[PDB]
Amino acid sequence: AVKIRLKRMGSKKSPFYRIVVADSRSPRDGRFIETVGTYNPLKDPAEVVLKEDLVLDWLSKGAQPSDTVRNILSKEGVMKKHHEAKNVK
Amino acid sequence: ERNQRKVYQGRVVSDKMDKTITVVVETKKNHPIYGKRMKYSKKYKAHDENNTAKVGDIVKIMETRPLSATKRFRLLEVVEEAV
Amino acid sequence: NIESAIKRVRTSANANAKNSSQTNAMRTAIKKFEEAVAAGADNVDALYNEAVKAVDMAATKGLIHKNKANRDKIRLSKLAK
RNA sequence: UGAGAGUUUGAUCCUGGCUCAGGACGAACGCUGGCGGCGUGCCUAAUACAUGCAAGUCGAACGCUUCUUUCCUUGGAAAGAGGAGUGGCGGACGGGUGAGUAACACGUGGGUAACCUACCCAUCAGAGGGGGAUAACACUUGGAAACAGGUGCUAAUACCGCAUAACAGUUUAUGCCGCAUGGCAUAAGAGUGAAAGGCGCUUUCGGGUGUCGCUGAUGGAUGGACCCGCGGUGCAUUAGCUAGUUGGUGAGGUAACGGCUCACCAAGGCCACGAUGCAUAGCCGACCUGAGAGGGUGAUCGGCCACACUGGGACUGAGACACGGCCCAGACUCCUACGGGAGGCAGCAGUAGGGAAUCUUCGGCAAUGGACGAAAGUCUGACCGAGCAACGCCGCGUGAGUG
RNA sequence: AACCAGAAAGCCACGGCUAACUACGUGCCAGCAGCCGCGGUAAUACGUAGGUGGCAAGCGUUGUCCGGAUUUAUUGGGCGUAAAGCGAGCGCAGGCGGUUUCUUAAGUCUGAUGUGAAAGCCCCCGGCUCAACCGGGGAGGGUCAUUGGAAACUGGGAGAC
Repeated sequence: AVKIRLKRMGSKKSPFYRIVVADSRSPRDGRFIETVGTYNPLKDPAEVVLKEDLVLDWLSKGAQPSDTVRNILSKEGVMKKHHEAKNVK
Repeated sequence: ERNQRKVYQGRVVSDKMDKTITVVVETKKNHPIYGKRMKYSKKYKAHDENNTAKVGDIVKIMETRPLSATKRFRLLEVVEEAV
Repeated sequence: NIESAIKRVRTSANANAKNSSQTNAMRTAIKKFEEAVAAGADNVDALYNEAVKAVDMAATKGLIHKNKANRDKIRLSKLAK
């Protein structure tokens, strides 16, 4: 039950997150599999820097993004391209 | 064969047990602090079918799977035997 | 302390009752079969075949998980002749 | 990228010890004590623990008890109301602690033609239909209680058979890697399977459909399990150790190979390249130091292993031989009308005790992260923050030009 | 944003090593000290005085680990007299070996490929008004693992002097 989600790396009051794919059994800041992009909480608009050969080729493997991660990665229309293009078959 | 095993050479010490030989591979290391070429030895136990090799033969063997109470390699080929 | 795990005690006890009952039924079926094959008297095949088929009916309803039921039918097929 | 001073003598050169100048601390102890930005805080007794909070949630498989509403004013459709369950999923994650362990426990490098895996994308037939028996509730029995019995009702995705899958596995047939055993594709020989099922739309016929399931069995993803080469400790004032031990044959058993376990046969196996024995110790990323080779340590943060008062044993469950779950034995402690009962601070605060010495019996899911749930919500001493301490680093201060 | 340098500085030593002083009452007693050593009218080692002398909310003391220590010396030590060649021989195991032809390639070096988690110590660049926090790169984590080559030297086999 892999699940791409956040990882809090702040100092004391100023956080900094990295979008990362980890199994749900693992803790909030424990291990993972790989770091797929990042996001400052601060400074809207903060960048979604990606290779994006990972998200497209990773939800297709079968994964479920959480609340914040999906609702910011919908700004590139990622899986809609994909299950649009499952008609390629 | 989509993945290789590890094959080892060596010679035979003693094979008084049925279907079973004893293979010694042998090389030289360094001392970790000092530097000369110390030599040492191991004694494997490899499985044989039908009493192929004898005492003193250079033979070679392959990693197989857990086959018994720790005798775990399979004989390949009697290479060089003397009397 | 106990909070809600006492539900699971009753659940697991009832599961013990029915699981042990059905598996003892399976074991006595296999025992009846193996005593039938070693007999070798009259009706050496027809009650044998009815016993084989009742054993397999009991086996696939049963649980090991799935694997050693097939081992049971392999070691059971070789016990024909 | 490598700095040397003091002290043996009446004075000298050698050799040789002792001591100092440099850093570092989970430190302590005396003196001093302005503010803020980041951290850290039982190293001793894994000693005994009062008190309060650490894990629940569920209508769309399901059914039955308890509120207010216009409820044909006697019961009333209908909305939110529901105690335990045929009843699912969670409680094997998340947090603690280093007592054990000198071995495949760890670190690297590899294997599995000897392996298992609760959601998603699907994958060959699908996606059979039919049937039948029971708790809560009501009455009663013993006791103040923890609680333990009878008589009567009901619900289904529990129960039942029944033909519908051999692609399980075997034989045979047909093409290659080998690593011998064997396995990888196509068709046949003999045996076998189940959840017969929900909320909504249209409802012309009296059933088409959107969100939901179960397989005869496959694939990916994830997690777990087995097995090998090499490496990291002191003692010879510790030199022999081994009898399921070492091999074969057959059977059982396991997620699978295997003395893992049995029955039989032969006496094998390990050792100076340090076995066996005694003692100490969790391992690693790393940290301090040094020119470097090295030496020392494994507390903050991350990964693995092992433990739940002490010692055994299984069950449910995909997953535990289960932190909190069950059963049994042992030590301790508590309540009572004395007949009987109850429990494990190595969760967060806190208590005695030890010690030279280490904090508050606070707020809240606003945020990130779980668990349940069509979805709002619900749980959270995870976590986010406020306390306390000069314990460490600091950004600084108590103006600049002046008389 | 209206007004102030007011509200707002600390601590141990001075005989040599040890940069960092002079003088006064104390009198082998009371005392000091890391080592050397000081005390009987001098303590330039108790108190006083101004000084002097040190980092930037600190400063001394105790305890523990590395350096200096070439004082376990592989890098990097020695044995006539200073510690140190057994009283002397015979020899199992072990260590090390004359010249040369061919040959294997264990040791040897090298090309390519895979990995050496994240965070650290580094370096470059940004923000945090400078400590701390994050970001991308690289030696950094092997005596590693597989695949291809050399036979100069030592192992190994066949011979030769």
